Amino acid sequence: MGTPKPRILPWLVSQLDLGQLEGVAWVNKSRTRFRIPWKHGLRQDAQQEDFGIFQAWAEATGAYVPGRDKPDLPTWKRNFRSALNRKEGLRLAEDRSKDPHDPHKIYEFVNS
Amino acid sequence: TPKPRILPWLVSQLDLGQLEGVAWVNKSRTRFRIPWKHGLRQDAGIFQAWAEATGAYVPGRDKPDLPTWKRNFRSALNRKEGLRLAEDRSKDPHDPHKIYEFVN
Amino acid sequence: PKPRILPWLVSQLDLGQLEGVAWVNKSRTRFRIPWKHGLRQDAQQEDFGIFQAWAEATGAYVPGRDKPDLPTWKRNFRSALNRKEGLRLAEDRSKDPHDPHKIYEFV
Amino acid sequence: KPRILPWLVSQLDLGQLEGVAWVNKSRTRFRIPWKHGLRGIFQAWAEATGAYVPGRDKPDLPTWKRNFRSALNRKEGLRLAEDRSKDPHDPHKIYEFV
DNA sequence: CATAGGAAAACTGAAAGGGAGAAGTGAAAGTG
DNA sequence: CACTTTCACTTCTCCCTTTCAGTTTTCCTATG
Repeated sequence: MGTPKPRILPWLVSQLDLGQLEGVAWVNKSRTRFRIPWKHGLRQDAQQEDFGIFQAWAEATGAYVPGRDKPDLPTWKRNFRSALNRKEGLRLAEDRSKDPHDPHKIYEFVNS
Repeated sequence: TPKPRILPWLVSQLDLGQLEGVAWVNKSRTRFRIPWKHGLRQDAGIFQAWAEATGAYVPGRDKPDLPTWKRNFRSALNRKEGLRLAEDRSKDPHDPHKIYEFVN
Repeated sequence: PKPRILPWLVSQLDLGQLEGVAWVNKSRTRFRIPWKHGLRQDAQQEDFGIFQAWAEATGAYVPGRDKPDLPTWKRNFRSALNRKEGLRLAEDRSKDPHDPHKIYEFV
Repeated sequence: KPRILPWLVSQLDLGQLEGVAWVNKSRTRFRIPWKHGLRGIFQAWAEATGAYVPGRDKPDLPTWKRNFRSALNRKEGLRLAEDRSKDPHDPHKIYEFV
């Protein structure tokens, strides 16, 4: 099925409802707020799949093909943040990215 | 009954005021505005009504086609001596419209 | 009706009235266009020279009727060249610190 | 929002920051005092950008020094010409516009 | 212990930059 | 006539990405 580029919010809601990425989850019964893992790239404990969502999105649009392009976790993170930053209907609700243990951010759908 | 002519039909729809944003724009009623929102806009007239008046569109029978309604309306108006396009505000993000004037 | 952008361009290159808008070969088929990034702290009106000249040619921009919108000028100049048979972008140096420009060729 | 280098030439030409000076004639070389403060042009910068508002914020002179050294670090056409931050007497560093 | 200092590189918001491609246009052929 | 469609273009909206110009974090060693 000749897919059009998915749009970031519809796509991401998928990822939330389906729960297949570790630490990317709805955080409440009403499915209104959600968490995103958000570890800093200079951290020594950091890997690839630390930040799956950023990579996942770079791949959902065709921007990064594993093995064709050089991996660039900084660029993925910044594209994702950037895309969501433009979205009426969405806000950054809680920045816990400097946490030494479960660094993440919480976002919240806001009804128009 | 026969086909309406665009100019008297147009005048009649401006008079009746049943179409939102379609209105005389001065006191002497020789200038007027037509809503002119660009079709690629999510939030997306008289264009349709003229398609309905002329038999070019029947709801049910036809697939809607705002682009062709707008194009036909515009080209029909371009031809008319005695009517000029006075102002193009079709890009404005709040009330995209154009302003015509009956002249002679 | 709107001018076509490619004949207007040759005309503009020949007149040679815009800084860094030039033929860069003898046969006049290769030309350069300045392309500095708007966000650069040394940017102004004539950093968008052919872009404005083009918005004025098509009547989009009337200095005094309209407010400058250089991203839109640049947007529409680039869009008008965007997939044009007969022109290709030979070289993107819009990123150069020194003289950001792009090189285009007639094909 | 002020740009660091135009801003810095403007602090140097104005000469009203203790120990921050043109050290040259062609005005292309300059000093900035660099004491290991462990018991100001760095705060000047932090206030100029809104990073620090005295009263709203906890004073943080190491961060201010950090942000200021890191900004200058990124500018092409500025060079650290002499590091005398480890001189016992007048701890300072010398930069040079190139 | 404690904090301050460094360079390198990751990070950030705001705004410019980009591309795809549907829809926009006037002039003039076409339609009955 | 009296519009409607075709042709040969340009440009606009959607919907993100990337640059700009610093700013922070990391992971350390030095200093107090």
